[PDB]
Amino acid sequence: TKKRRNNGRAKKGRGHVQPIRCTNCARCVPKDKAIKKFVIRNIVEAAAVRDISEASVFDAYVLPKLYVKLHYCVSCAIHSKVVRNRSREARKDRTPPPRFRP
Amino acid sequence: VRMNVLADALKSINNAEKRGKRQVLIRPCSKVIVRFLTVMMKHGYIGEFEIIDDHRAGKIVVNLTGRLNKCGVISPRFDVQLKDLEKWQNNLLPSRQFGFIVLTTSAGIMDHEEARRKHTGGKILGFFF
Amino acid sequence: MRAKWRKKRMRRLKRKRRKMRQRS
Amino acid sequence: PLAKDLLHPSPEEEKRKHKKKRLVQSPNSYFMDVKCPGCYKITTVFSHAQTVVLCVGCSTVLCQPTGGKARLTEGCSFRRKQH
Amino acid sequence: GALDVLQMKEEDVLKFLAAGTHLGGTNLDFQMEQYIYKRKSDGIYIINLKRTWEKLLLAARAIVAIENPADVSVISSRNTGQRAVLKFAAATGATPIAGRFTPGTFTNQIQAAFREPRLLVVTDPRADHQPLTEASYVNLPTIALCNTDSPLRYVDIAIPCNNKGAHSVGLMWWMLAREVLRMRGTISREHPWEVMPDLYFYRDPEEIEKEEQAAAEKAVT
Amino acid sequence: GKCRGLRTARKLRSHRRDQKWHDKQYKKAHLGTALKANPFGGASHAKGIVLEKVGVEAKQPNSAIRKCVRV
Amino acid sequence: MQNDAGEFVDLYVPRKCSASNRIIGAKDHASIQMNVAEVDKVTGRFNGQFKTYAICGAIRRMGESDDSILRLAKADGIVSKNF
Amino acid sequence: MGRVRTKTVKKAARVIIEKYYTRLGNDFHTNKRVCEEIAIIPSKKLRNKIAGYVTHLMKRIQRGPVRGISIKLQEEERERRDNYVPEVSALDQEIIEVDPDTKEMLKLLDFGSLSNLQVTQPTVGMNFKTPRGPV
Amino acid sequence: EWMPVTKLGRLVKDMKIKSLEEIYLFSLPIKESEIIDFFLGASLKDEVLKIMPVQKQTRAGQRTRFKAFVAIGDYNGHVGLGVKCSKEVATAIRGAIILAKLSIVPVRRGYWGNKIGKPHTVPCKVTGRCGSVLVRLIPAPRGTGIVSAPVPKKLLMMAGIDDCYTSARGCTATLGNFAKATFDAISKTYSYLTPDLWKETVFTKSPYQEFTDHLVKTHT
RNA sequence: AGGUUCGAAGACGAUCAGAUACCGUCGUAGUUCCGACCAUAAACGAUGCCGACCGGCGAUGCGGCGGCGUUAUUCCCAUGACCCGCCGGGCAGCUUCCGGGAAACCAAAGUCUUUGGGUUCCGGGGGGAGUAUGGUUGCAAAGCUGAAACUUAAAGGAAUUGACGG
Ligand SMILES: [Mg+2]
Ligand SMILES: [Mg+2]
Ligand SMILES: [Mg+2]
Ligand SMILES: [Mg+2]
Ligand SMILES: [Mg+2]
Ligand SMILES: [Zn+2]
Repeated sequence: TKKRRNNGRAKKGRGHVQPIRCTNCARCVPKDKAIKKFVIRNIVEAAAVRDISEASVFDAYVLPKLYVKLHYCVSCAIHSKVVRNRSREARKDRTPPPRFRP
Repeated sequence: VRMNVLADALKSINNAEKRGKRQVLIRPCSKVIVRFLTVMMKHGYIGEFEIIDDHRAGKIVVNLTGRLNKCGVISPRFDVQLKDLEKWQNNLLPSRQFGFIVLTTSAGIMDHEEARRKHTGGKILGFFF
Repeated sequence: MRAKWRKKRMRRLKRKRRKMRQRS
Repeated sequence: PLAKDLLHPSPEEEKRKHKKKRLVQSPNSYFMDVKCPGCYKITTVFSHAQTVVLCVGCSTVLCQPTGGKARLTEGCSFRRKQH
Repeated sequence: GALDVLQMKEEDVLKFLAAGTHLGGTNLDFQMEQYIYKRKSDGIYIINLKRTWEKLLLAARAIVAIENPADVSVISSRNTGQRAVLKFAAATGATPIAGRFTPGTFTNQIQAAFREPRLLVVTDPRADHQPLTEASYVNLPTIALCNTDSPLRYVDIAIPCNNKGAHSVGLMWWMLAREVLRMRGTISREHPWEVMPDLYFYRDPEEIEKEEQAAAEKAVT
Repeated sequence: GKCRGLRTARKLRSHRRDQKWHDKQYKKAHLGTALKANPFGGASHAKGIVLEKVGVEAKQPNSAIRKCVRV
Repeated sequence: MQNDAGEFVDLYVPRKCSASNRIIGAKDHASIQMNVAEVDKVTGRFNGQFKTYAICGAIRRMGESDDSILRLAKADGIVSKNF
Repeated sequence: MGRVRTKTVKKAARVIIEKYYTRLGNDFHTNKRVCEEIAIIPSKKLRNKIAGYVTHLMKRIQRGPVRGISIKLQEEERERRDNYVPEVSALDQEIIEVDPDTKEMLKLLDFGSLSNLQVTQPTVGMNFKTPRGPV
Repeated sequence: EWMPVTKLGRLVKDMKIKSLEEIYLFSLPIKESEIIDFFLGASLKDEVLKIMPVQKQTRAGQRTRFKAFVAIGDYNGHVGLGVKCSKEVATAIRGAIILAKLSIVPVRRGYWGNKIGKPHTVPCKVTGRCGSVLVRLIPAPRGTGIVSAPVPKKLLMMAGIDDCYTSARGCTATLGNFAKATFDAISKTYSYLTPDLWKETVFTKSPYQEFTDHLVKTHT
């Protein structure tokens, strides 16, 4: 049975997509098939925002951020619990989970 | 490419009748199409039709009366004699009471009952019921 | 067996058979 | 709509449809009187001209060929002919 | 209604325009296109008021075609319309259903809530989809108060007006109640109806607790 | 789909008899290998001389000795 | 029905949809038959009798019952031409 | 933990707060005695449970309208829904703001050019719709 | 002792509606089996087609339930097929009878040719369709009988069809689909549009709006 | 020719009951370029091409045509960047009781017992077997064409319930 009309990948008008390497296990994954994370992490933990601010020689010092783009094979993605198996109906929706802004 | 113009017109009015459209436009008109539409009108299966004249093969708009069921075509125009006509009748027509087989004979394009009445076979064109 | 390895086992067998036929 | 009037559809649907798919084929293009400044004569130019028309009396171009419609030079008048 | 007696009048148009009623949504349904007039630069489709009036007369004609006033059942699953159907049922003798519509009302013949009306009137086809679906099971004709983006799958005398604004919803339930009462031997067409249209207006429960005391304060002072 | 022309009879029959070789019943009755492999040689019966008396075990879900003769 | 003896031998004659001319089946529960009550000329009052339409389940399931019913209303005369 | 009131105690409570709202009150003891003449309750641990949840509803029904009905609350649901008819209707606006297109449409109906109707300046920019996608 | 809860059941009880065909004309749903044995009583023949024991895997073994396919109908133009699944055979039998009673449809009989007396065969070739089973009923001349498989044969016989050619495709061994496909083909005999039905219909009073005064007093 | 990285084979260290492995350290052929072969992939959409007809909706890419306005310059039009539409041709998506289907699902996998638009290739229960043999192509590896004897009552597909999951 065909589990996904997408076939698991965003390949639609192509014949070939250049592979990438999983950032967790170095598996060759097609670029479309790979689960992608883009994490904008503050370069300090949320608990060190105070001790750094006091030791900083600059008063109004905005603190730098870390920009890393992660690529996961689905094997690593599920094991690391970034994506989760969903019900047959719930597999369809493509909207991302909410940011939980409140 | 398009090879049977009559086959395309028949399919178009069959699909339109299934959907329930009041009118249907068949794009490539031809003499065989007009005669085939004429025999359907004389038997009441379709309403008025009007041939739109452009300098190319004109278009035709047919008023569907909703009392049609199937207007298929027999694409390989088999030669039908008067002795095998009944074998085509029971193979295609839903019953002996209604339904018509249209064949082109040397006396023109007409239905099977009339073709048999003037005692002439011909080439099968299509059917409707 | 895996269908691919059965294919490999058969190729190895075919190569052995050609060697014996060539020997004759 | 099961009862669309295919026989007498109004003008504005026709101008919306493709030239070929209209009830009778009609050309979108037109011919126009072109009056460039500084001459006396009137030049007939296709609306979708592929060439660079020129007055045989005055040495200035009138239209520049583009993707779809001709590009008249600035200062040139144009009139339609009998629609 | 081709008749001059059965025509829009200026006062009716004024109440339509005052309540909105002509401002549709930003989305158009292909079934609702032949009812629409034009779309503004804002992007709101303008319904044709004359077309709305005729369909409202057509719906009134269907309602008065039933000998049993209690037979026709008027329903609404949204608060903006629950008040309107209650008043409509009281004035016209219809059978009201407000709020939750239990499934199997027209199909399951066991529970006491089971009813088998000869006509269904729906405030919103999207909101009241369950009674519309059950009507297909039970040979039931339907009238709906449809907007420019509402589906017409099981609708017959769709009135192409509005179902979003509380002003528009209550005004036309009042309009429909007046027309069926005028076609029947209750109103003589000449003098205006005593039932004032804001009786069918749905009132936000935030105003329901302060407007009555403010009026009481004005009366005493 | 299949061809339906007026003068495609040659293709239709040639394709038919090529595809008729793909079912066992036609292959068996028209190849001749089955006839040669048949011990009886296409005969309903055959006489023979009893060479021995042997017993054959039944299949798995059964358990019996079937008394046969080698002929 | 109506064999050569002339008698109508058929236990009932089914209705036809007034929009698509299709047979209303005995188990077509989606199908409706509804009545529209016309008024008199002077006072716009319900004058007793009425006119009825039948819509098959298929037509009123694809969503064309609304367009159909109004379209019959024009033909009979209930809805003004200026609609 | 573990003091959820079963259906029976709750279901009996609602019946005796609609049958007998006036007699009951917000006292566990006064209500636990009315429940001794208004009902045949087999167990003592049942009436006190029934009496206990009755107070929770009677305390709550004094404020909010719990699903259990009451005549004095229902008559006010009637009075507010069926009256407070404003003496001046909301749909009698002295001036009716009018888009140019609606005035064009009303003109076709020949009911245009009414004095109460006032044309409004059309909006410019056609900036409706929301930015597509996230961001 | 039958107290109905339906406007249709109400009217049929007190001899207002006269024929089942009147109900069929208006396509009204039948929700009380007591309606038909009023109109059609002491003429229906009941026959059980198959008792298949479907079963569900559970924690403690498999529970077994019984499905009964029951076909009924007088041999004059009315037939019905009902399917009921219960945990006793006897309860499944009565449930399948009631469901077959509810789904009774009229059968149109036609003529093979030269329409002389009572119609004997199907008016035209029709096709029923359930699962992979395709059942086609073909008009046959007088005296041919029902040439068909045993399961459709009894269903056509109690439908009133005297003569009929039959062709079936698919897993006919699935009796439920095979019987339901035959019942499908039979039911659409009136769904088929035929030139003798081309005349314009004259609508009559609906049973609900014609006895609406009676329904007010009685069905209150 | 070139050989940085990675890395079949191989060596070693670990793990293990054994460990010709998974993990780790090296590391040959290869991986790179030019020329010449080979012709196979789950070479996939497991889905022939050409043509017609049969719902709705929002987008997207290209081209063209219209238009309130914003913006770039300039003194105006174009012209670019947005904005609202229309047409044609693409990649797709959502939705639907078009219809089909064993169903999963498919606006095609629809217009099929109401069976015929034109035309290719190709399947006939599971194995034996893509095997044997012959022919042919190739440096080779192998490619193409391709049986039979014999054996077997099932093998399979889609969905349901339950059980189980390091
Ligand atoms: Mg799987
Ligand atoms: Mg590929
Ligand atoms: Mg290394
Ligand atoms: Mg072809
Ligand atoms: Mg085989
Ligand atoms: Zn990984």
